[PDB]
Amino acid sequence: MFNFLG
Amino acid sequence: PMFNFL
Amino acid sequence: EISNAASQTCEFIEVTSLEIDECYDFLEAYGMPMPVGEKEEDVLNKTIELSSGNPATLMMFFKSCEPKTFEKMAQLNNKLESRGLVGVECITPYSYKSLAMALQRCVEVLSDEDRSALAFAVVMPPGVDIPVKLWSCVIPVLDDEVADRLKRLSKRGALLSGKRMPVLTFKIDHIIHMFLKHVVDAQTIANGISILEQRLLEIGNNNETVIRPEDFPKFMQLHQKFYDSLKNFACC
Amino acid sequence: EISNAASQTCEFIEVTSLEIDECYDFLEAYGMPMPVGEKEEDVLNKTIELSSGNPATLMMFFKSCEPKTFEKMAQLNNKLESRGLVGVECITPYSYKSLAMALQRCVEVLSDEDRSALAFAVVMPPGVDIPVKLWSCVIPVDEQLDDEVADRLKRLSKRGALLSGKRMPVLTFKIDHIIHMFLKHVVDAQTIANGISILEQRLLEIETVIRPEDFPKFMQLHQKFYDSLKNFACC
Repeated sequence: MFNFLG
Repeated sequence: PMFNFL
Repeated sequence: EISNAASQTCEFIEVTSLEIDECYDFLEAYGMPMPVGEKEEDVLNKTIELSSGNPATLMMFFKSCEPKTFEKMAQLNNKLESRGLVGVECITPYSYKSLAMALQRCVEVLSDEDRSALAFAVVMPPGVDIPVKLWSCVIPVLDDEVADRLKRLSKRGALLSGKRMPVLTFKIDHIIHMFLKHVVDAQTIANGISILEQRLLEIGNNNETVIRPEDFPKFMQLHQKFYDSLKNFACC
Repeated sequence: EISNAASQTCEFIEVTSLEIDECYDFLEAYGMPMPVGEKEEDVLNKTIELSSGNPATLMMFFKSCEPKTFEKMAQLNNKLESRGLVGVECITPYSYKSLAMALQRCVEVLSDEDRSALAFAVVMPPGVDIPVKLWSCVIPVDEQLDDEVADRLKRLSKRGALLSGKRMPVLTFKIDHIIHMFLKHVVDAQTIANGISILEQRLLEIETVIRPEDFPKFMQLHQKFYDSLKNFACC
């Protein structure tokens, strides 16, 4: 969903 | 998870 | 293809899908009322088209048609489109609750790559004859190899449908479609749809009883109607 | 919003994005050759649009412009769309190799739902002013009045300055380009294509000019910036 939150 | 069981 | 195991007087007899008249006969046979209005003979051509000539699913249809009316029969005609084969799975003389449980296995035996090709033929049009290159867009790997896979695919459970001339084209039926609908990865539907709009436009930048011409592959938009529904399915 | 915590003399000074002219000044400031050909002032307005007025990524940009030529500068301008900020990530006076490490933090602190709204504002057109309903289509929510979208898009501009609110002519927000290409190589490759299709559904129902309500049904005006995402999510 979020590649390691960014 | 392409398809099902299988 | 198991006959290739035998080096011999192998002789073959193919059980085709029940033709439309034979379908009428099967209904007539167990007491099912035959049409009058146009959108009732159409309702039944809907059933026969949907259950692409299939004994077992026809039986599941009757067994699940409770009051016997064409009306509740059309109820089922909806249920089949918005719930796949699982809408009419029933207790039947068949060892199987539904034809999908069978095709499951039919899908398991398959070469891994053919399993892929099959898994992708969802994002096609059902009951439509389409060229090899027009398939080369969704199918993995001169892309004649697609034909080799699609041949193996019809040979091994009669899942497709080959038609040599006017042009080497294949085709996917409806039971064999709603199998794949509620069965392939919900993502992979939308992925095949997009991967198609992609190679279609790729072909775009190079510049009834009738096959689709090479001047007009660029717009699969012809089947936009059903394509819009498939799109309504995956991405929700 | 941390300022709502304090009941006191509170005064504010907002550090806006570097205006198009100050960037010129900044370029001149660290030895940058000023354009001549038309497609050179264009190369640099491309950079200023891309790095949507941002000191830090601009500095990383110079530091990464090696030969100094406008040529290798357009090289970077390429490098930025098809490799993201990682095409220009560098040792810079910034504590950070690239702006993605910063927005990282900016995105973790975010309300879970805001993390979602943000996660979806990818599937937009960048550097374009667009209506709330045009947003209500892609943005999540747990009926018929979608202002909740606006409330979220506001928190979203207030909290790391990720969006951009603009009250009139019509209540519209906007996503910049750096703040977009952050999300490009960072959100789930799927969630992009899902936002594009989930958009193509509502997409039909029945220049310095905003897109009119007679014409929302065809976002195809922004086909360019959509063909680039469809090409993207299929790789």
